[PDB]
Amino acid sequence: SGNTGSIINNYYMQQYQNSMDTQLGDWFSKLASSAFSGLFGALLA
Amino acid sequence: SGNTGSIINNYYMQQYQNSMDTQLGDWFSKLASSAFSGLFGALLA
Amino acid sequence: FTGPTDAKARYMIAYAPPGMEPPKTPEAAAHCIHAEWDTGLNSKFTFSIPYLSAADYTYTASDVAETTNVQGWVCLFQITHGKADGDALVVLASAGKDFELRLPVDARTQ
Amino acid sequence: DRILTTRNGHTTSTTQSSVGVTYGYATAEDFVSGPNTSGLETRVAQAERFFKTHLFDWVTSDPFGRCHLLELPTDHKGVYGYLTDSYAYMRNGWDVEVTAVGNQFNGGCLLVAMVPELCSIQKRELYQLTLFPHQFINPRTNMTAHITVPFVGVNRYDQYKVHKPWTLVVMVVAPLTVNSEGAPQIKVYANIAPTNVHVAGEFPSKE
Amino acid sequence: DRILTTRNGHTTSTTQSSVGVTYGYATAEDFVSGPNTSGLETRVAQAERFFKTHLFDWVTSDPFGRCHLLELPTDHKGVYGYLTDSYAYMRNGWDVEVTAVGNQFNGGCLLVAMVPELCSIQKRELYQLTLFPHQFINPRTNMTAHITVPFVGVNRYDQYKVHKPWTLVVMVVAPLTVNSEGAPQIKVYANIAPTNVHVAGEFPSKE
Amino acid sequence: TTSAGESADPVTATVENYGGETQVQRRQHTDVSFILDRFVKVTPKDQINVLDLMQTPAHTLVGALLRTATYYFADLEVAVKHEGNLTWVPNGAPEAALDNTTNPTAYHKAPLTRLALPYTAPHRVLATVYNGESRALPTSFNYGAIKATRVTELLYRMKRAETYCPRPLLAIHPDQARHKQKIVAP
Amino acid sequence: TTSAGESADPVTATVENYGGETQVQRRQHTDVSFILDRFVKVTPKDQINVLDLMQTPAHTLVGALLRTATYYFADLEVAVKHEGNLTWVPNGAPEAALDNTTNPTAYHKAPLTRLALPYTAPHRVLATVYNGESRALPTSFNYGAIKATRVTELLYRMKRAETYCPRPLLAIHPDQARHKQKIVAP
Repeated sequence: SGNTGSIINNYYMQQYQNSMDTQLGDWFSKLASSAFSGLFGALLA
Repeated sequence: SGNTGSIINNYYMQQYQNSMDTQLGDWFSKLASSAFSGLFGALLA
Repeated sequence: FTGPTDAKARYMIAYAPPGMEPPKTPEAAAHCIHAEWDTGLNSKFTFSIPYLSAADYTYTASDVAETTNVQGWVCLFQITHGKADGDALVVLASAGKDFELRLPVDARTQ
Repeated sequence: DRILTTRNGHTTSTTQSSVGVTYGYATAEDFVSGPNTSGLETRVAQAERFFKTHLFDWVTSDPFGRCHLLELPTDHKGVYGYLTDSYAYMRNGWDVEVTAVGNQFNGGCLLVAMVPELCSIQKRELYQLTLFPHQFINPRTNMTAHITVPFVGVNRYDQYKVHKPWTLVVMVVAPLTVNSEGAPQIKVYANIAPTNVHVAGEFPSKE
Repeated sequence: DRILTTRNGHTTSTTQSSVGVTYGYATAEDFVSGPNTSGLETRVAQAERFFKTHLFDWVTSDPFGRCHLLELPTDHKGVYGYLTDSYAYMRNGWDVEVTAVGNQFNGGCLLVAMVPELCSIQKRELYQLTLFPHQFINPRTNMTAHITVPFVGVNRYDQYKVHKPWTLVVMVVAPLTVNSEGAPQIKVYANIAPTNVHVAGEFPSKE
Repeated sequence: TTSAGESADPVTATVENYGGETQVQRRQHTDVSFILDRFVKVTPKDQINVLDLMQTPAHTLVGALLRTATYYFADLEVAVKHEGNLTWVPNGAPEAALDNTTNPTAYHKAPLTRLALPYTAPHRVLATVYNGESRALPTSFNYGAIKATRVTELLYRMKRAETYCPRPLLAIHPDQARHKQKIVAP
Repeated sequence: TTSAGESADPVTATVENYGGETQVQRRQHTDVSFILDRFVKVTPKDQINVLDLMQTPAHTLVGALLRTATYYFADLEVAVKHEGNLTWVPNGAPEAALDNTTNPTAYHKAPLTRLALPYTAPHRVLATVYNGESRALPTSFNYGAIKATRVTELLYRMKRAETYCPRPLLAIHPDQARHKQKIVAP
């Protein structure tokens, strides 16, 4: 969530604290998890 | 509600905070929403 | 349009987006997002200026040093008129359907 | 009861004195998917807007038959005329709209006509210009005439550098009769627009 | 088992030595229907084809880091570059394809990279060009590198006359080592193509 | 959109009339209760200051934007930096009652003392202009008066603000093609 | 792991390829929202300071690590030690609006005044580099400006930070066999 460390709720609501984001109608975690491993040829023990 | 940003309830009740309003027994939002649009004659594409 | 019943004219209004010089003839301004109307029984015409921009919000204060005005021009012409000499076209401006402002400041009332 | 405001693409044209649109020769377009192009055609939707032009100044000394013949397509210095120098084969319709703004106290009338393949006319031939897609303009009734025609032609796609299929013709049937209370000189303008252009065959670049 | 022939529009590009296409930063396009344009955008499908360009001549005397930076879009003298002078706001992706044809007896390699907003680089910064969408070319394995990137940018539509978002970068990692049986000098070409351009806002004509 | 040009009913020829569509528009920053409840500086006198809202200047934000309304209702809270003791007095008391401390004083707590006042006017709604005596406002159009030894800077803000009957609002007149001022930049 | 050497798809030849196994790895201290929301010092001018994040130095932690991103989105909160009164101004207001107190001033409370600012830029995402005019950034890439009588030390931190499109990050060049510096020791 960030560098917060409070278990209590915030005093100011949500919109006097941050700037509200708006939807309209991530990558490198998908890129680093599709990494090839193992070998390329027939391995032995 | 105004420019408040607190989720907690107020400390002073309601009548030591504001002046209480009294009923007895709006316009430009109704005026701007009755605005004519579209065209006036037979349109084409 | 506030002319008499015998004076007829037709007009056009075009939106020239920024990037080159604004058009000076109605032939050159035919290639904008334009609109034409002529004076008849209903004597009022309302044209909604489109909001075209790169960014999502544009500054309501034109820059002090930067003198190119890179938000846009709006041009209105006459195309022809019949016996409409000395006659007027009073114009007005209103907020649009989806016009909304943002971030209030106090920059002292010029 | 009247819808009298046309638009093509992102340009509109509102007239309040429209007697009506005349669909010439067809109400719908031909099959654009020909066998003489092998399916390599494509619609350019960005060519459909108006473009204004000047025709002549109808004055009181003009007799019967002062005609004006401008061949469509003319010099379009915008998006449509870029396609003429960048594609070899193209087809389109037209929906013309001429304006003759005077006032309701002038007299006379001028016929407007879209006529295909028009060259070498006579003034004795002008009596039968009514056969084409036509629409009269007199200042006592209207100010505009709005004609719409499809692509006619010897074959489905055309080379516009060597051929001009249509010809907007305005001729004056009755002379302009100004009065004490009319307008002395009227000027005839026109905004023309293509309909559903289809280009085929990319030219090489001039560089 | 290999489909190794790409095409964009009516132009194709067959290579037989493709190690694979690298989709940089996204596999799919952003929402083109923004609120900063009021729905007045439109796709021009006729801008999607290749256009060739020359980059440099990779010779044997070039050390590490002889880089080349051409800003996209460059001077397109065809259909795509007509849209730059006729529309104000436009966005597009790219799918570049550089070719370095020698033979399988040359050595060395040159890295190819699509990098956004690239200016004021160092040669000490060249060690980490791998972070961008990149694809190596060495003559021992392949001849081409085929990179594809979407529209990145500070905001959804761009003014290309005052801004160039992408920069095709080729630098040489190992020098060209000719042999008794290799090719002396190779020339680096590239055919670049836009993907799904969207223009918004017609300029007035220059006339 | 062609209209009846003189009936003065609202018409909004939207951007769909020549192709396109409209977006969702948010108007929180132009709300009349949000834009008016922030602090504004007024010039103080030495000791006695009637808490009229029409002594806010005409160049400031919520002084030039309060004069947009003909009739307004708003509870006032002030914030005053002073020395001594500051006695607030309600509407229409004699001005000799500023010295008495039974009236709601605030003792000096450094640096400033902010306190919330009620709407004490007799009228149902106050007003920004009034043609009654030809300053040119009644003595009832005030929230009261504050008196200290020497006030230095006292600030107004007006909350739960209701406005009625709009008046014209003026921006300053350019002498150039467009009023270009030096905007902030790195 | 033998691979296709030029396809530039990710390959991770793990330590199981020659016997052994991998352990559970935790990456909280390298998160982009955790590593960027801490205070950093920038040098101030005397009075007017545009709150651009690219005036953070290139040797510090979150200045050299903010330049890792091409495009960034982050809400800024500042902490400034000053004297006088410090007026914050949003993005793109005229710089004559720094003097007015209706803009969000913070009165002097000893020793310093920290306050949370929203993302006021017009753009969807800001950027750290821009080739538009050949400094070399638009005037829209700022969070606004603060103006006091004399600011002494003003500190930035950036929270809810989202970054896009990484750029190269450089460590300093050793002249020895390895860059040996004096580490802390009892």
